[PDB]
Amino acid sequence: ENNRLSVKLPGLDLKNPIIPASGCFGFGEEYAKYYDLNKLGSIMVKATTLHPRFGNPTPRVAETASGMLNAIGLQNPGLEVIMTEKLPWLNENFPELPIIANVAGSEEADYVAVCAKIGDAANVKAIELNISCPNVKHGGQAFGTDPEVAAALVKACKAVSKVPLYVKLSPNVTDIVPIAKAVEAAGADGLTMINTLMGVRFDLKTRQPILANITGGLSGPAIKPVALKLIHQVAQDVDIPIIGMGGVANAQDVLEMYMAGASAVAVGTANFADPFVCPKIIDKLPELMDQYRIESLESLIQEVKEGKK
Amino acid sequence: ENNRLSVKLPGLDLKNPIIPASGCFGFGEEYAKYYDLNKLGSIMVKATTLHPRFGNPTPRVAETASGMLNAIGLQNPGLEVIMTEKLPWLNENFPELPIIANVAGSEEADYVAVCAKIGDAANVKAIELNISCPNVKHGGQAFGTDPEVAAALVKACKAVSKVPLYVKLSPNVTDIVPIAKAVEAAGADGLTMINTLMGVRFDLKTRQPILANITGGLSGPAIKPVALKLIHQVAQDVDIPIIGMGGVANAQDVLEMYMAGASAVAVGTANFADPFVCPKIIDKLPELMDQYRIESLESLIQEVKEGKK
Amino acid sequence: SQLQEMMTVVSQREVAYNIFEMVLKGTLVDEMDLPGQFLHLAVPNGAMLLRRPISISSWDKRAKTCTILYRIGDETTGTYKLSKLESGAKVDVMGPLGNGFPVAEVTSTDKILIIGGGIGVPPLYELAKQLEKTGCQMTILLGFASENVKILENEFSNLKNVTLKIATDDGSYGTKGHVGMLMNEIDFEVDALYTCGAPAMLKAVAKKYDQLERLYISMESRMACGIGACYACVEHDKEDESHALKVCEDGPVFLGKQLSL
Amino acid sequence: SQLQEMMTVVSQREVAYNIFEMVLKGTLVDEMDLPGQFLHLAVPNGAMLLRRPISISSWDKRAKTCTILYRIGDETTGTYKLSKLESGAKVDVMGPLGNGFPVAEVTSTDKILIIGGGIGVPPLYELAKQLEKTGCQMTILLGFASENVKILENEFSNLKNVTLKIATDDGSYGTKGHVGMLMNEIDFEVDALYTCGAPAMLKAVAKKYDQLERLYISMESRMACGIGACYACVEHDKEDESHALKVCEDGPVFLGKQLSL
Ligand SMILES: Cc1cc2nc3c(=O)[nH]c(=O)nc-3n(C[C@H](O)[C@H](O)[C@H](O)COP(=O)(O)OP(=O)(O)OC[C@H]3O[C@@H](n4cnc5c(N)ncnc54)[C@H](O)[C@@H]3O)c2cc1C
Ligand SMILES: Cc1cc2nc3c(=O)[nH]c(=O)nc-3n(C[C@H](O)[C@H](O)[C@H](O)COP(=O)(O)OP(=O)(O)OC[C@H]3O[C@@H](n4cnc5c(N)ncnc54)[C@H](O)[C@@H]3O)c2cc1C
Ligand SMILES: Cc1cc2nc3c(=O)[nH]c(=O)nc-3n(C[C@@H](O)[C@H](O)[C@@H](O)COP(=O)(O)O)c2cc1C
Ligand SMILES: Cc1cc2nc3c(=O)[nH]c(=O)nc-3n(C[C@@H](O)[C@H](O)[C@@H](O)COP(=O)(O)O)c2cc1C
Ligand code: FES
Ligand code: FES
Repeated sequence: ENNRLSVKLPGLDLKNPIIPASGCFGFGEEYAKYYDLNKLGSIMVKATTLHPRFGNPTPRVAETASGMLNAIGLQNPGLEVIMTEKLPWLNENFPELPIIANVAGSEEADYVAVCAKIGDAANVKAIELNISCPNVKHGGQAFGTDPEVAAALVKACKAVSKVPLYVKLSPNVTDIVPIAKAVEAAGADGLTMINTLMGVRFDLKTRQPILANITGGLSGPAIKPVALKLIHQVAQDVDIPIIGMGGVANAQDVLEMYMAGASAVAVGTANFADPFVCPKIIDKLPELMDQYRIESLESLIQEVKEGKK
Repeated sequence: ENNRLSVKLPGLDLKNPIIPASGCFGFGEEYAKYYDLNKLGSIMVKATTLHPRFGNPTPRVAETASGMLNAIGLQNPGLEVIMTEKLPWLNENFPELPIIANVAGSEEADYVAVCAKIGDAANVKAIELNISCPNVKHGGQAFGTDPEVAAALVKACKAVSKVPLYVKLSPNVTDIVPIAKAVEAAGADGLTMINTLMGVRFDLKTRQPILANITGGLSGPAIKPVALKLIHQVAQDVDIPIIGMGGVANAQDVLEMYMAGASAVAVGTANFADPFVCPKIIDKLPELMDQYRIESLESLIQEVKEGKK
Repeated sequence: SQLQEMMTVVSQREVAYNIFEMVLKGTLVDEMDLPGQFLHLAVPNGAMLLRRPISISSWDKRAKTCTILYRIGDETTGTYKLSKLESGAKVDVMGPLGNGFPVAEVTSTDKILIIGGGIGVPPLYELAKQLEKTGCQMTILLGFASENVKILENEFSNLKNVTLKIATDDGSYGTKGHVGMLMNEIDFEVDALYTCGAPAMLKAVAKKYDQLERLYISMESRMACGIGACYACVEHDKEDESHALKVCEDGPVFLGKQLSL
Repeated sequence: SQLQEMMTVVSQREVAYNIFEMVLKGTLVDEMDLPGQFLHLAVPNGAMLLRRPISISSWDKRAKTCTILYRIGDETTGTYKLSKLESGAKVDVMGPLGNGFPVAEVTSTDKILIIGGGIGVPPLYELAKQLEKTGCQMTILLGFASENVKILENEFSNLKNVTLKIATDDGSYGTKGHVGMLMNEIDFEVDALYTCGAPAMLKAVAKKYDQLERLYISMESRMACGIGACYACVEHDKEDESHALKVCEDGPVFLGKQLSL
């Protein structure tokens, strides 16, 4: 790549800011067939859970206006397989591609187990805590909806992680600011947001929800305005960097993420529509930067950070 | 119209379930030029505030993928003008069109003043409480985000309203269920939902938010999955009827609103794309009902209500 | 019927740097009469629900067509998608809309000043074609950023009793500079001034002809419904305290100063 | 290159009640070889981001075309919008995709049974055209709900060494009833069975030929990425406890019973 597109984030020395979002790129195996994965800034692989999980019953996806619903349920082969097979494959084939590991679980003990082990992977440069999961201990309340509960989790995971810890925020809250400050106070090195919103679709013939799980996560361009709003809200009072995502589909969206306060950008759902979306965004970024008087993403970050109040 | 499309809701004897949403139809004046307003089931007119309001600075609207952002700020001529001019115009021209009055305010005292007076309008058959407003007394917290605060407001307004009171719920909450139960326990005759979500768009050349107000309300088909989710969640534990809205653009959407638990359906943003959207939906509803084995909306409501658990 | 229609594209050609001229054919052209009214066009993309307000540049009664000149953005804008329309394609249109220019309210002996700039220039064309059928002096002061953007010069100069001057900021072609420089010269005591261009230029004009009664300005606003219901496109009437003016209904054209109807 | 392409529509005609036949022309047809692979087509509507998985019914090498038969929904579905495409229109396509039918792994002396139903019938056509170039017996048991939906009969019967029977639930045309009734008769000891149709029919077939080794079933699933990354289209391998099978990569076609790869 080139200097204009490079960003340095804790644990992440990215050649460009484009990172496929967790759950939308598997472990890179399938999309490697399409293009040289080395073209990417990094990759957020799908969630790893202490134990393997089959996931939810089908159907698991549904289409919405400019978005999609999914209720995959975090299917993954488990930590063991991931440590011995999935991660090694990426390191063996793309030694230099830094990968961000997404971590999920049903209770604090599960997150802790994964965080403590996954950092041993030579290629894993940072951890992304998926806190949108139901806390079985707290009746089923997502860790990402209570500031003190999220904070407790981040601290515990921080004490045991060997790489930087990024926490992915949920947009399904009344006020995201308290959760963000709390997580920052707990030791997080950065934040990523947003995970999906919640939606439902009904089948008119059957009169039943299309998804077997009833509710699903809503993603795609439809949610970009929400992502931009929350990112922007959080950037105003946090000193750690943010990796933004939610509805990014082109270089213009990426640049808009920067205007809101993001330091890097992840692309999820768009990969399903166009598997070459990331490389195209990467190639088009400079033309667009030229057009808007941006010397480099690095300079843009500081300009946006100082034009505050 | 015909029997198959009729629905009886508290204070509302609708010829069909189609109602233009508040803020998207003015006071019926402009759209009357396009078609006979009598074709509609009812009309939710724009918010009335005790005192007239100019609203927010421009720009006030922005486009998003399958939706739009608006930050109008509830501009209205005030209660007086509304009582002496706007409402009388509708009664004089459409004596039989029952209208739903949307009420807004910055504090409890404002809502109370409007609720107590607006019911004197012969044509006003129900009140819709817009609770997504910032409570100046509680630091700026929207009344719709705290169950006890919303409940306090509903009770006060109920004690003074001469027509049924419908409360419009905000989707911008962590858990909508407690707010819904609380409002029902306080005396509300029904509920309408959802109001808009929050979004932001940035202008790449200026690097500033497109809207002068920065954040705006997000509406349109993009949000239908969210509306459907919340409506469905609330229908499971409330005994009062719900008028649904959020992304409805065709007869299929209307029917989907019914599957989730709505008793009637309001259409907002779609009017801007196609000013004849409501009449078209009304004409197409029966073909669609035929296709899906639905004798009448009234029967559909009971079928959906009993297929619970 | 008379408010919305799936019009047919007769032709569309790029007449300037990213500026297109689309000729539409349809019955809606019948309701047309005042210069300065606009159309609300729908984008052939389901994810873009808002219609784009585009002034009418001219129309051919006998042919039943109307012409619009519009600038396009990048691949993510709605206009870009409109510019892709071939002959025969259908355009979902709303209009005519708005309060046009008052032409049928004046003499065959007055001095008329028409000032325009960039994409504000097109509606001014039909205005001249309308004033021509009547009679007196007209001095069209057109302004552009560069020659690459200069539009309609042939048709304006092809008008009788029309004196035309062209200014250009950088990419010079005529008198270099902004139309303001061109305003300084005009000796004749004008009776009516019609305008349409950038907010900056509108400020300059109103300021110079501060008390000219017949001072007409065509405004622009972010719009939604385009009919007056939503209140998106709002402006202040005679100062802050007064009534609010909707650019889509009360306007596009308003009477003198920073705003009067 | 070899994975995605803006193909050209050669023609598209409605061949049955709301069932269209689209002939596409493009280089992608080159990679084709196994019957049962599918294409992932993009809808020409920005608000519909997910691609639709449609099996390949047949292709013409020398002509460089492929044909797909697909059913459409109402005006709000993506297929409805595809059915509106005229000749020359471009279709953003992904494919060939999936694990096809194993044809190059069997004799010129075996008894072949091919059973299909409704929209599961099209991929079965290329399968027969592939088995024909080789040699032995084939008895195509096609099933439809009504004659209004009957498709491909001419091409299947136009095949040599092919015996064909058509069943119809209500709208009768051939042997009335479901293909199951047709299964009861078949005396010959089949060695291989290929299938593709409704989940109900697939249950019936697998159940009857419970232990037939060469029992091939083409499955359907709600999909997203179509390449194996997302895990949307998942199924259970040999019973619940085992590995998970992705219909878009491991399949569309799987080996015997309620699922084995
Ligand atoms: C009454 C009126 C008449 C106009 N007449 C003309 C004309 O004759 N020729 C011409 O070239 N332009 C005209 N414009 C400006 C033109 O409407 C905008 O340049 C155009 O709508 C921008 O759309 P977009 O395709 O780029 O979409 P996008 O940039 O994607 O934006 C989508 C939304 O933003 C709105 N929007 C964005 N920028 C503007 C802007 N500057 N002004 C208004 N809306 C905006 C769009 O209309 C739309 O609703 C007029 C504007 C108004 C209000
Ligand atoms: C491997 C495979 C091969 C197929 N081959 C064929 C074929 O050759 N001919 C044919 O007619 N049909 C085929 N189908 C079924 C076809 O994919 C669906 O009928 C079609 O995608 C429904 O899209 P829609 O245009 O109606 O959209 P909508 O109903 O609007 O739905 C939008 C979303 O729902 C998905 N969806 C809805 N219903 C189905 C369904 N029943 N199955 C799968 N996805 C669904 C759409 O694909 C899309 O992502 C195949 C399915 C699969 C999995
Ligand atoms: C199919 C699918 C699966 C996902 N799985 C995860 C996951 O494993 N972990 C996680 O943190 N996020 C998951 N995400 C959510 C995000 O990666 C992401 O926040 C996103 O959906 C918002 O961005 P997008 O609009 O670009 O998809 C998933 C999203 C999709 C569409
Ligand atoms: C321009 C605009 C103004 C609105 N003003 C109000 C209002 O006065 N009061 C209120 O309760 N809702 C208001 N709404 C919100 C809704 O009526 C409605 O809940 C809606 O936006 C969701 O439905 P839709 O997707 O069909 O628009 C407004 C929405 C829009 C688009
Ligand atoms: S665009 Fe809605 S009132 Fe002007
Ligand atoms: S469609 Fe994504 S794994 Fe099959």
